[PDB]
Amino acid sequence: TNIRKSHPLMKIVNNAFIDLPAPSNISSWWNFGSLLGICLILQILTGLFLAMHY
Amino acid sequence: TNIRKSHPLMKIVNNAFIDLPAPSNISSWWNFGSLLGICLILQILTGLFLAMHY
Amino acid sequence: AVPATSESPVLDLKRSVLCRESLRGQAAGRPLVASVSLNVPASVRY
Amino acid sequence: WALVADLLTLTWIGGQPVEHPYITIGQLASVLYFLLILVLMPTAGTIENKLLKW
Amino acid sequence: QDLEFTRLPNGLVIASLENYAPASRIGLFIKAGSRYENSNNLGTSHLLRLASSLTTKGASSFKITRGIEAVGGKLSVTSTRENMAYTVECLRDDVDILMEFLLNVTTAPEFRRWEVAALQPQLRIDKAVALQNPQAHVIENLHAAAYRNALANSLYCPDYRIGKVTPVELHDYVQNHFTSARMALIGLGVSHPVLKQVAEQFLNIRGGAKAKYHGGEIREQNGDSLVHAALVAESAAIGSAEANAFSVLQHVLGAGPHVKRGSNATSSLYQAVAKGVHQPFDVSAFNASYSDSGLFGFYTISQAASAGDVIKAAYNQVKTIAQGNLSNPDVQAAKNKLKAGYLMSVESSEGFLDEVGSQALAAGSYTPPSTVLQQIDAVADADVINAAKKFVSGRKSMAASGNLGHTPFIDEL
Amino acid sequence: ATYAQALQSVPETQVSQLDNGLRVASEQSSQPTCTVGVWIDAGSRYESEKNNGAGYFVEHLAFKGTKNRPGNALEKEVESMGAHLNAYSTREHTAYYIKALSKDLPKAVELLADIVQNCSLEDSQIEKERDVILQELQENDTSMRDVVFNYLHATAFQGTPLAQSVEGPSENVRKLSRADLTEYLSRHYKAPRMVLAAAGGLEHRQLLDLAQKHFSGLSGPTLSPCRFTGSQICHREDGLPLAHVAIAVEGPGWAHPDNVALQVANAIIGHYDCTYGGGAHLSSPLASIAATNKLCQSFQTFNICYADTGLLGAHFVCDHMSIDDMMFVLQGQWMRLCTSATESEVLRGKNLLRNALVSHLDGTTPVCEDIGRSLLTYGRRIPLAEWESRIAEVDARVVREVCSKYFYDQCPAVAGFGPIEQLPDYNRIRSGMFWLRF
Amino acid sequence: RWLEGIRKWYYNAAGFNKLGLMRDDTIHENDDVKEAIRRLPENLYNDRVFRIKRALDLSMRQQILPKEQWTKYEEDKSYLEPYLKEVIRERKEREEWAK
Amino acid sequence: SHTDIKVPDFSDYRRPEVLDSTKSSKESSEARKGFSYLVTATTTVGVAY
Ligand code: HEM
Ligand code: HEM
Ligand SMILES: CCCCCCCCCCCCO[C@@H]1O[C@H](CO)[C@@H](O[C@H]2O[C@H](CO)[C@@H](O)[C@H](O)[C@H]2O)[C@H](O)[C@H]1O
Ligand SMILES: CC1=NC2=C(CCCC2)C(=O)C1c1ccc(Oc2ccc(OC(F)(F)F)cc2)cc1
Ligand SMILES: CC1=NC2=C(CCCC2)C(=O)C1c1ccc(Oc2ccc(OC(F)(F)F)cc2)cc1
Repeated sequence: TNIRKSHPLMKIVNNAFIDLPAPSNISSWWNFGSLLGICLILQILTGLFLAMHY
Repeated sequence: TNIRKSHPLMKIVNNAFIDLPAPSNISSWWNFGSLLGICLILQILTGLFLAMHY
Repeated sequence: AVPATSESPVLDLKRSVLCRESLRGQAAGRPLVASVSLNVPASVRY
Repeated sequence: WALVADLLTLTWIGGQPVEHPYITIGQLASVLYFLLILVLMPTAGTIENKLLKW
Repeated sequence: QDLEFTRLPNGLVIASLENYAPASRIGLFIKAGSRYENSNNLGTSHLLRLASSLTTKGASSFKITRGIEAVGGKLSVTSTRENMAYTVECLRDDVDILMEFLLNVTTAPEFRRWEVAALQPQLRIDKAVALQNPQAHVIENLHAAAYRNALANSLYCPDYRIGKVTPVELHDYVQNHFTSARMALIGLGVSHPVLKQVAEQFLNIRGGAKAKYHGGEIREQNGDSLVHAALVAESAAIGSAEANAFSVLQHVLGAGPHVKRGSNATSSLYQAVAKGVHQPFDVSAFNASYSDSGLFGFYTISQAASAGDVIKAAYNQVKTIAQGNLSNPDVQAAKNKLKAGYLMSVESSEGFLDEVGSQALAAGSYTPPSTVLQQIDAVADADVINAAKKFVSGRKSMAASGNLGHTPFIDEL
Repeated sequence: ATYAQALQSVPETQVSQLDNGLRVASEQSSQPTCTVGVWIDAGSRYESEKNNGAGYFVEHLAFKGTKNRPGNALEKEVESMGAHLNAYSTREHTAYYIKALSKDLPKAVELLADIVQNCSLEDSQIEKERDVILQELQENDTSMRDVVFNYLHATAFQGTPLAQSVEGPSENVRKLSRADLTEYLSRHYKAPRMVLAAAGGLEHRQLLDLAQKHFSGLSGPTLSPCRFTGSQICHREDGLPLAHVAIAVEGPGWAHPDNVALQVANAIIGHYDCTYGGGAHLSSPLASIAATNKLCQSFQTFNICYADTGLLGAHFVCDHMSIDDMMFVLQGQWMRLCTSATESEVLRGKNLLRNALVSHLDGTTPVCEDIGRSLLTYGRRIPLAEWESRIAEVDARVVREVCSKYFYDQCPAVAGFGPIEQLPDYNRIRSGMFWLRF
Repeated sequence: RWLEGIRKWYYNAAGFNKLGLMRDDTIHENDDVKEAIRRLPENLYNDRVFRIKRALDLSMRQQILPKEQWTKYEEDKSYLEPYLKEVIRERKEREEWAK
Repeated sequence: SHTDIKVPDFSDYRRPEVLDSTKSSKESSEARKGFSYLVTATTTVGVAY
């Protein structure tokens, strides 16, 4: 057994990110979730850096 | 079976909050964790309300 | 040191026989022997 | 409890001006802080063990 | 190079051929087979067979595995109804390392409560595997049917005892059976004097009923499309001259195949059965021979519907051999098979060690291959007919497994 | 009397060749019994698509009579002298051999000669042995081990004669006429592609003269290399209770010296099943982990050798929930040996291999077969003293370097059969063939 | 020998005896101790289980036993030693073998 | 029989280097990995920048 399935933090990452069973056939329209996440993180960083000056 | 152990959100609450097995004999010194949580939430609320005016 | 003539699993469906030519050899002719080991897979004999 | 009392001393000394006798007390308290954690309390553990035939 | 032999005043046999091969096999043979269980400690010898490599006094459970594997070696434990055989192999330079382990395993096992209990499920694994062979079902039942007590014991632990073989029982079994008076230490590629000295210093350990034939039948109803079945009568004790006659009769009737995918033109039984029924089948003469007793008969494997026809056809063939229908060319062919079979069985240094040790327990000393062949020749045509006659008129024991709807009972035959 | 010494005084193997080109090979010792046989460079690799399984079909017909001994006469004569007659067929090697009394060696050699050369191949006997093979093919479908290995080859050596099964497709079995069989025979069964091997109580000189007497009539097709492909074949069948997985990289093939070092490495990882005495304390980390966590029911490392190529890897049988974990630990072992094998564990592997091949060659049959096949594959019998020299040459550095050649960052062939839902995706398997550190 | 005066003093000062505990109940459970506990016979294990249950219950109430009920220094058997000693002795052998 | 299964033709999909079934893939293995890993390595250098 591996320390991706064992470690309490890695376990959540391994199941929701790496070994997640995904349908074979999902299209480009399924990318938008990931992109929403990137947007949110992008806003938070840029935003925080702006808030250092505003 | 109950909807405390079933529901994905309640499941986390039921296991980490309600049916959590705790030692019978823990003293007053074990209260400080909960109190740290209250402190943190207290700071966040009061803080946010102050930030509306600062 | 050397692995046995057959790898043994429990809960595994067994190999079929459908002819005379594969079924001969099987009729027991002498009493049972039982070996267990460190290196070699357990197997019983006629 | 010595380590606690020492920390209470360091808090008092921290609040004081840099002069006699607060410099020397401060030095002596800071020595005792690291001495308690790195030497005395480990030694005390092993002494306790050998008192219990351990 | 030829074999050397010693029997010490304490009862123990040492036999060893120094042949200067690169590999060295050493075997400690003990009169401690399943037969020496009683109804209270059934399956103890089965656990004991699984139990080498548990912690000993001079070596840990860990050290036995690692130390033996370190030198590329092997440690095996082999049980019949009458004997247990502890065998070690390695490259010649590491014999006394393996010997140290073998002595520890056999003379001072600790059988620790937690280790012994941890081993319990292994009885189910080992049994489950073995009972995948339907021959194992039938032969184990056959004995249980044929005997009242010693040889009736199965080599595999009965279900009810799995999880319940105690440390005490394991200690008792070793203490009562693993003794100088019951032990033969056999070897290849090692000097006789050094074996003797080990046996004197480390195997001098102080000492610690007859098999009643019954005649019964046991029937496993299980709905296979094939029916395995065995029918035997009481034979003759190994060591007696009569036993040799049965061995010849076995090979007259047919005792397993000689040609790959062959139709067995010289096998008397196979042709007798193949005359009546042409669908998939196998038939062989069965011959077990023990210190107290023996079983001789035949084993059928037939289609469920044809089981009656096959068994009766096979039984009829023995009857005509018993009635006197048997020529010299048959008895000569049968002898040639048995003579060849014996020399071929001692061809490997594995099987040779097994025969040296096997003889050393059931009899006084080593009989050379040339003397054995002469004793096969000593069987007259008349002795073969008597063995067959004995089988026909003998009280029968039977066992079957399969869909037995058309398998007859003993009293239907 | 030491081990090093012992090897020097093992009986040498004798080597002679006939006019036609048949090699006669012999190992002698004062033994009452013997084994003698004919090995042939013939098998499924030499078969085309249209005649696949012919060598197997022939094997069925070999013992079913001759011109000199029609029908069961051949059979009867073997049986009545206590002899034991046997045959096998690999992808590259067909072999017929007889275990007999030493005194009966003349007749033994005679009968082998009669089988090979004067094989009846009767019309009714063909039609009989046709249905027999069809039922063996059905039996073979129930052996998951056989099925998965056939699949491994089929995908590993895809689009070549090595992808072909020994038995041939059912289509061929049902259609192969006697014309096909006899044409196959005269093309492949030739003296220079054949070896007469014997072991037991015999004078080499006598065998050679018996070869003259009966094998003189023997007459006197190059193998293309085989393209290995990184590929997967996944026969998903959830109805079966255990999963069979077979995985391998391209091996070097018979000739190559690296095979010795690879055997040492394969010995380190070793093999296991549920009836093994060792358990947790087993020396192989794969075995001890597999035993303690009940990952698999069984596994073995293999290294299968063919002419210019082979299959180097492992097979395992496990619970439907353990396939991913088995793969992870197995591939983890490959990587650990590649990158970081230790001296002491290589010494263990060496010792296993030394012991393996010294005790396998026990009694006349395995020794006869070693003679037969070694002459085909290597062109000689390699003595035990030479094997030992090759083994002593292997240290930790060697195991690393050799394993890294074949295992590290290389595309494997994967075959899976049964409840294989967990069996890792090929990309994940392929990524499991390297570490992000070394 | 001469420090036996201090050992007896420390014992009562430490005061686990006041909860009806023996010394080996107070051992912090590492991997070795876990295995040692796991190897205890039914009797010795169930005693351990109860003694702790009793101590925890007393701790819960912030009370001690009557002085008669306190574990006497002399009567404190070292019940876990034979199991623990061997567990450790075993692991050190595997650790050796690994090098 | 399971011997009836033979792997479909993947010629359409193969790299030129591994098309020839009578030649060993091992010559081209050094190369084929090089190409694909160069793409990955180039990408990483770009992302780094
Ligand atoms: C969903 C996440 C967010 C969205 C959709 C968002 C949206 C916006 C928008 C539309 C503006 C006006 C931009 C303009 O016209 O200049 C803005 C301004 C701003 N945001 Fe955010 N924002 C997000 C998160 C954050 C966070 C986390 C912070 C700070 C920690 C932040 C700090 C600011 C600041 C300081 C400004 C004023 C500077 C500016 O105008 O660019 N924002 N935001
Ligand atoms: C661990 C949590 C927090 C701690 C320990 C903390 C601590 C402090 C302290 C010591 C001060 C100076 C108080 C004074 O002397 O007046 C302060 C001021 C302030 N904090 Fe926080 N704070 C926390 C969280 C927050 C959050 C979440 C916010 C806003 C969302 C916030 C907003 C402010 C503001 C606006 C002030 C200036 C007003 C004031 O001086 O009271 N704080 N904080
Ligand atoms: C005659 C009986 C004496 C017993 C009673 C003691 C108190 C009487 C005063 C005597 C002097 C005490 O000593 C006092 O120590 C501190 C701390 O080291 C000094 O402080 C000085 O020394 C330290 C030495 O590390 C320096 O880092 C620091 O920069 C410097 O300010 C005071 O300048 C000094 O006055
Ligand atoms: C967690 C995810 N689940 C699934 C799919 C499609 C297929 C199946 C389900 C995804 O693409 C997927 C995912 C989601 C987000 C990814 O990047 C992140 C972006 C932001 C992020 O932070 C947070 F928490 F979302 F705010 C965490 C991750 C990467 C992958
Ligand atoms: C989650 C908890 N676990 C345990 C103990 C003692 C006994 C056993 C373990 C607790 O007292 C405990 C707990 C912790 C916090 C509690 O109140 C909160 C306070 C803050 C809070 O928010 C957050 F996430 F902590 F920031 C969430 C909960 C209430 C109970």
